[PDB]
Amino acid sequence: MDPMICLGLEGTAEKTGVGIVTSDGEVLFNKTIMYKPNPREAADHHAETFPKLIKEAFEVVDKNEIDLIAFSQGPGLGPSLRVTATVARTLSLTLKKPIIGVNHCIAHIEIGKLTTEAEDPLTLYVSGGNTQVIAYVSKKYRVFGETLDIAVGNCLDQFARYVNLPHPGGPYIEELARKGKKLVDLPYTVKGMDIAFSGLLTAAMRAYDAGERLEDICYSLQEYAFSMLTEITERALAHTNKGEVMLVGGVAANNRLREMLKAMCEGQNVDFYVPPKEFCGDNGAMIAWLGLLMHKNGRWMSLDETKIIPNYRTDMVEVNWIK
Amino acid sequence: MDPMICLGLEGTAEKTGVGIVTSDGEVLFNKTIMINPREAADHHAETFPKLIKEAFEVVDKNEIDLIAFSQGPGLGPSLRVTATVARTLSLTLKKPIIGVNHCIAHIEIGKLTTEAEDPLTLYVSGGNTQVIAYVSKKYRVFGETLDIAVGNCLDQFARYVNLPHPGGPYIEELARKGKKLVDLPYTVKGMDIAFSGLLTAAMRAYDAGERLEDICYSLQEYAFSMLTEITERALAHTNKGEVMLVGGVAANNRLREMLKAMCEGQNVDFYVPPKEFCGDNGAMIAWLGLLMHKNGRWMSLDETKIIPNYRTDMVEVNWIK
Amino acid sequence: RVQAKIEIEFPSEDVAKVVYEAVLYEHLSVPYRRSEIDFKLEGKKIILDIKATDSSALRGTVNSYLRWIKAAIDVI
Amino acid sequence: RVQAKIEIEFPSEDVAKVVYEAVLYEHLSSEIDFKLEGKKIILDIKATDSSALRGTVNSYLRWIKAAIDVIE
Amino acid sequence: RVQAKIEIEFPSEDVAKVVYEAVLYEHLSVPYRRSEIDFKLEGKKIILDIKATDSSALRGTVNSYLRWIKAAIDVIEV
Amino acid sequence: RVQAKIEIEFPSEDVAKVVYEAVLYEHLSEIDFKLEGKKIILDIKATDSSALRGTVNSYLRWIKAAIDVIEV
Ligand SMILES: Nc1ncnc2c1ncn2[C@@H]1O[C@H](COP(=O)(O)O)[C@@H](O)[C@H]1O
Ligand SMILES: Nc1ncnc2c1ncn2[C@@H]1O[C@H](COP(=O)(O)O)[C@@H](O)[C@H]1O
Ligand SMILES: [Mg+2]
Ligand SMILES: [Mg+2]
Repeated sequence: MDPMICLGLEGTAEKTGVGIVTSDGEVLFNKTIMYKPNPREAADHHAETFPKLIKEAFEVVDKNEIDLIAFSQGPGLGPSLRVTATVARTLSLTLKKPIIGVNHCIAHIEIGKLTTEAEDPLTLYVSGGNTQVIAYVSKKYRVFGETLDIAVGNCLDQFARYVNLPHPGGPYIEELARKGKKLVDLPYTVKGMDIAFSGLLTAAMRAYDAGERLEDICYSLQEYAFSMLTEITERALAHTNKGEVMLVGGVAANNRLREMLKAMCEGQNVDFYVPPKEFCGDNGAMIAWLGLLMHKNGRWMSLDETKIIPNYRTDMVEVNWIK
Repeated sequence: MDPMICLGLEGTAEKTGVGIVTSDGEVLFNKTIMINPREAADHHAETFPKLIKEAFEVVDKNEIDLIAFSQGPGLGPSLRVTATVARTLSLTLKKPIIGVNHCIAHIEIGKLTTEAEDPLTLYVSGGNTQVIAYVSKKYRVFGETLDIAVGNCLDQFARYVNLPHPGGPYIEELARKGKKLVDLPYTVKGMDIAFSGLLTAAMRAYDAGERLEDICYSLQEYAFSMLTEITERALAHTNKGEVMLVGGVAANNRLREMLKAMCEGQNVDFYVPPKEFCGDNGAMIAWLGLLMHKNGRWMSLDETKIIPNYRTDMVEVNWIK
Repeated sequence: RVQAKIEIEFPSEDVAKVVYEAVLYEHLSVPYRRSEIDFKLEGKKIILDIKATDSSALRGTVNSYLRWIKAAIDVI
Repeated sequence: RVQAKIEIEFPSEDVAKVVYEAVLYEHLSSEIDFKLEGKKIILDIKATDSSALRGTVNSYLRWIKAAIDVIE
Repeated sequence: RVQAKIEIEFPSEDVAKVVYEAVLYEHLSVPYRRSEIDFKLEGKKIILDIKATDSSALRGTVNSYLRWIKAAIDVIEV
Repeated sequence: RVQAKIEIEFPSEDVAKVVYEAVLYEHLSEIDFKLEGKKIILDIKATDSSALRGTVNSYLRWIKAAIDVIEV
C-alpha cells in the first residue's frame, strides 16, 4: 500500500546527480554537482562525487526503503557512463534491489510532464550536448528534427572559451547580448526540421576577429540560433499535430529563448511549458522517475542488460507507461 | 556481508508448501500441509495465506528479498493459485519473483543436504516418475514413465482395496507381512516403464482372492525392480557416479534397499535427502529460485504464467559448472 | 444467452491495481474458456463482464476468477 | 463491496416463470435481490467479501441449472 | 612489450564478489581495447593481469579499471 | 593491501639502464623500483586502489618521457 521508492543516478555529462522519488510525484531527494575545468577527467569526477552524494541521499531516506535503482544508461560519454553504470549495479547487488537502465533524453521529457501541465507535448531538447525535437508518435518517442554537427549549448560554450569567457558560457552570452543592440550578418542555416550551428559559429567568431563589438555578436548569435530553433520547433509542431510544447535542457535557462518560443506558441494556439529550474538541466531526480515509470509498468532487466549505450537512440526504447 | 533471503511457494498437485531459505544452505522455515483438481485448488487458496502468515512470524516480511514459486509441471487450477499468490507477494513486498521448475527443485534440494554433486536422479512422485540427469548443458529426462506414475499406481490400488487416500505407506506396512509374490506382468520398454498394465493385474489378483498383504509384497517387488532397472541403464547412458532418490515414494524403505544394493554393486554412491525434503515442500522451490536468481536471472510478471507441462530441458541452467 | 457483471470495490486505489495485476496474467493464461470474459480495472473496483452459453458455463468461470481474486486479497 | 448481476434469457416468458418460481420456493433460508422481468431472470447479489459472493453464486447457479434440467 | 599484474584484496569474500560482479559487465562492455586484459576473481582478491604494447597503453586501461573498482568499493562502504 | 607489478622490456639492456637511471635520478605508497637486465621491474604496494593508481600514473609518465627522448 506504500509507494515504491527509486534511487536515480545521473552521470552522462559534466554533472553528477543523485535523485530519490516515490511512485507518486513526490521528490524526496535531489542534488547535482558540476565540474569546473576532458572525458577522462570528467569520469574521475563522477567516481569521486557519486559516493559523496549518496551519503547525503541515504541521510534523507534510509537505504533499506529504497526499492529500485535507476541510472542514466545513455546516450553520453563512454567513461562517464561506465562509472554511473558500475555504481548503479554496485548498489543493486548490495541492497539486493532491482536495477533499471534509463534513457537520458526521455528522462528530461518525463520529468517535465510530472512538473508541468504537459500531457502529450512536442519537446525541444536543448542541452550542452544535445539539440533535438522529440515527440511521442506511433507508440515510440521519436526525433522529428535534430541538429547536424554540434548542439547549440555546445556552440555557446565553444564561442565563450574563444572570446575568453568562463566555461559555462551560455548564461554569460545572454547577459552580454542585452547590451549589444546591433545585428551582425550571420548565416541562417535550417534544412527541413534540422539545424546546423557549425556554419553559424565559425562566422560568429570570424566577425569577432573582424573587430565587430562582442555585445553585438552575442545579441546576434542568440537571435539567429534561437530563431532557427523556433522555426524547426514550429515545423515539427505542425508535423506532429501536438497541442503542447516543452523546453528542456540547460539552455532552457535562457530568457530570450523562452520569450521567442512562448510567442510562437501563443500564435499557433498551443501551450508552452518549462520545468522548474532544478529539473531542466541534468539531474538524478528525472532518472529515478523514468526508471520508476518503466518498472512500475512492468519492465525488469538483468545485469547483462545494463551495459552502457553511448549512442542510445530515442526510438530504441519501448514506451510501456503511456496509455 | 548479509545473505539474500528467499520465500518459496510450493503448490503443485495436492500438497501446499511454504519455505524460507538463505543464500547459504540454511533453511529458516519449511512447512507443508496435506482427488479433485478443482477442490485441490481451493485447498491451496485457503492454506497458503495461513502458512505465509505463519512464515512471517519466524522471518520478518521486510527481510524477504526474493519470491520463488513452483511454476510447473503440475495440475492446472492448483498452479494458478500458487502463481497468483506468488506475484501478489511480489507486488506487495516490492521484491523480484522467480518461476521455478518443480522436478529440478527436487534434485537441487537433493544435492544440498547430501554429498551428491552431479548425480543421476530418480524422481518418484505421486504424479511423476522420471530419471533425470544433468547432461550436455541441460537437465534431461533419459527415462520416464508411460501412462501413470508408480506413486499414483499405489494410490489407485490402495483406494481400490478400500485403503486411505495416501495409500503409499499403508501398502508398505502390509507388504512386510505377506512374504510371497504373485505372478504379475513385468513391463519395461527400453528406458521407459509402464504401470498401467501392472496395476490392472494387481487388482485382478485381489478379486481372485489372494491376500492383499501378499499382493502388496508382489506389487512392490515388480514395480521397484522395474524402477531399479531403468535407473541402472540410465546410469550407464550418462556415466554418472551418483544416484539420487527423490519424491514422496523415497520414504519407502524397500525401494531404498533395492537401489543402494544396485549402487553398491555398480560401485556408485546412493543418496536420499532428509524426510522433509523428499516430498513436495516450499523449501526446495525457495532454493532453486535463489539458485537461478543469485546467478543472475531476473524475470518479469509476463514470464510467470503457469506451465502445466513444464519439460526439464526447457529451463536454462545458469547455476552449475 | 447468459450474462454477468461482477464488481469488487477496494478500500484504496493502490490495492485494486495490485490484486488486478496478479490475476491479469491468469486471465491471459487461459487457452480454452468455458465462457467469454472481460477482466478490466476501473479505479478502485475490478470489473468482470462475463457472457456464457449456459448457467454451468458461467459457474465454472466465476469460481475460477473469484478464487484467484480471493487468493490475491487473502495474501495482502 | 462485492456486487454481481446475472441475467438468464429463456425461450418463452412462461419458461422464465417456471424456473423463477421453482428456484425461489424450493430454497428458503449476504443481501440478495431475485426478480423476474419478462423473458429473463435477473439476479442482483450484494455480499461482504469474495468468498461469500462465490458461495451464493454457486448455490443459485446450481439451482437454476437444476430447474432447467427438469424441463428439458 | 609491457606487462603488469595488479591484485586487490578485500576484507570479506562476499565484498570481493560484489565489486567483481559490478565491474565485470564493464569488462565485457569494451569493444576496442588499448591493451589485453584478464579480469578474474580469486578468493578475497581481484586479480588484474594486463599486457600492453607501450607504457601509455597500459596507463589507460589501468586508470579505467581502477576507476571502476574505486567507484564500486566507495559505494559499498557508507 | 593492494599490490602491483609492472615489467617493461627494452630493445637493449643499455637502453634499460638509461631509462632506469633517468627516472630514478630526476625524481626524488611503498615502492620497489629495480633494474633487471633489459627489463625494468616495478613492484608497487599501496593502501588503496586510488593510491596505487596515483603512483602508477607517476612512474609510467616518467618512463614515457625518458623513452621519448631516446626515440625519434
Ligand atoms: N541562460 C543560458 N543561455 C544559454 N545557454 C545556457 C544558459 N544556461 C545554460 N546554458 C547552457 O546549457 C548547457 C548545460 O545543459 P545541461 O548539460 O543539459 O545542464 C551548457 O552548454 C550551458 O552553456
Ligand atoms: N512410504 C511411502 N511408500 C510409498 N509411497 C509413498 C510413501 N509416502 C508417500 N508415498 C506416495 O507419494 C505420493 C505423494 O508424495 P508427493 O509425490 O511428494 O506429493 C503419493 O503417491 C503417495 O502414495
Ligand atoms: Mg541533459
Ligand atoms: Mg513431488
